[PDB]
Amino acid sequence: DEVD
Amino acid sequence: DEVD
Amino acid sequence: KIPVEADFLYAYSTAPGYYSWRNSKDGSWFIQSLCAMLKQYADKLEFMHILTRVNRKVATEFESFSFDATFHAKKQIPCIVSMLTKELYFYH
Amino acid sequence: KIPVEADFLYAYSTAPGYYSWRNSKDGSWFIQSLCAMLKQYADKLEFMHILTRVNRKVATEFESFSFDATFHAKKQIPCIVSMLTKELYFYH
Amino acid sequence: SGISLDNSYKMDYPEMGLCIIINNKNFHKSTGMTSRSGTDVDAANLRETFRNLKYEVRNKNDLTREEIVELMRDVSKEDHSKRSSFVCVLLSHGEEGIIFGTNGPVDLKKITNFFRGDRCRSLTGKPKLFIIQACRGTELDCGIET
Amino acid sequence: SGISLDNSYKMDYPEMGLCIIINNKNFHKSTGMTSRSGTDVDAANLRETFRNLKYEVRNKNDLTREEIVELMRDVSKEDHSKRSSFVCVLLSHGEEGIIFGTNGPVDLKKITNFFRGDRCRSLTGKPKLFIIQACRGTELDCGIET
Repeated sequence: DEVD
Repeated sequence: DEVD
Repeated sequence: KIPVEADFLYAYSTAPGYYSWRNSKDGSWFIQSLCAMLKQYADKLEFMHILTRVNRKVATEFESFSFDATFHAKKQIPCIVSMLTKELYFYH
Repeated sequence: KIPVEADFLYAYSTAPGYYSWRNSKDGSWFIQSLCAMLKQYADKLEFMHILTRVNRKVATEFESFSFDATFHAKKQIPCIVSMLTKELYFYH
Repeated sequence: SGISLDNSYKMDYPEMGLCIIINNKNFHKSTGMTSRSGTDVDAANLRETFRNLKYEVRNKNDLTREEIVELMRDVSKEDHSKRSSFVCVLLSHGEEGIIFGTNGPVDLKKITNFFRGDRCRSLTGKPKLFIIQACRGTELDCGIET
Repeated sequence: SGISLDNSYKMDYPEMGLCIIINNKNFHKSTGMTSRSGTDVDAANLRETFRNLKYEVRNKNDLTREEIVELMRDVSKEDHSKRSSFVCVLLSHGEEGIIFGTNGPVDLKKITNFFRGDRCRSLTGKPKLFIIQACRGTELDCGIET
């Protein structure tokens, strides 16, 4: 999971 | 009419 | 787990960045409308649908009157902000 | 007249001030959920109700995994912002 | 039992819950804020409306920023186990993300944080409604003739 | 005719309307923004989903801030008379109130203003939907065990  |  | 910000509903009287109108004799446009719609639909409609009726009532039935041209003939649209995770009915 | 800001709906993937999560392989939590709920309920439910299902799906079925403790085991709640004045059904 | 969907919040708890109404009409002279004429009409309308929905309505008038925070903290520390939901109505001057106490502003985030899913466990999973009658800036909507 | 209520938007126009999808995956090196891996999965899912709802889907990839504004301006200037609604999906990096073009930020307000009730008359009274997949800050939700 990564963040925008 | 008035504003808050 | 669930988000700590989940299950919150913010019924704002006006859109982000805008003034909100209040009549010194009749009360605020938003609260007047909100109470009217809850009294008429709380035992019939889901809360988001009630608030949508409030949006339409405020948007259509109200327009400011002011001796100051800058504040005259203005409109208002409430702003429903939902982080709810289920439908909400005040009755069961 | 109607407000110039009336009839707008902003379906935000996350709450104000928060990061929004995206899986490099499965796509973003929000869009994954939004498309799934539209495919399953667009011919059955009013749009606000569909978005509420999206809120519940994102809130319950997703939790971040990260080697960085700061970003591990976090949650997300989408944010529905409605200035709509009527119910919205994609079918008729 | 039969199929259970859980698409709507459980609203059949013994109590519907609290409806806290903060009605700020008179502000300290030093703040330079005007009296909010007509707010009592709003407060009374709300009190009756939520009373009929079976909420335990508590009306508070002219609270300072300190009293607002204290009230919210105290309320969030009550046992809401037998309550279906929580409602808070704010009537005051305001700006984006801010509500005014009689002596100064209060961040809305500070008020709502008391009710976070992790800070008020007896309301976790239950709807928390905040109704806000206050300005969110100084923009005016000119409208459009339909 | 019989009683008419007008509680739902008229969605039986000849066309459902446009669904503009702005899919920004690769950003200019100078911006220091990372590539948004997985966004193509989102873009394809959206394209198919709205296609099935009968929207005229237009996918745009890696648009600069200038191209985003130009696209929105041009779209708002089309004749939407025979369209029931308008949908715009934004997939990119972002911060509160901002969406990133491949070379810099764009205020969301600037994009939405093109569709104001007074600036896009063929959409006045019709639903304008903006779906935004992007950060709105840097806060993290720790969640709470239920």
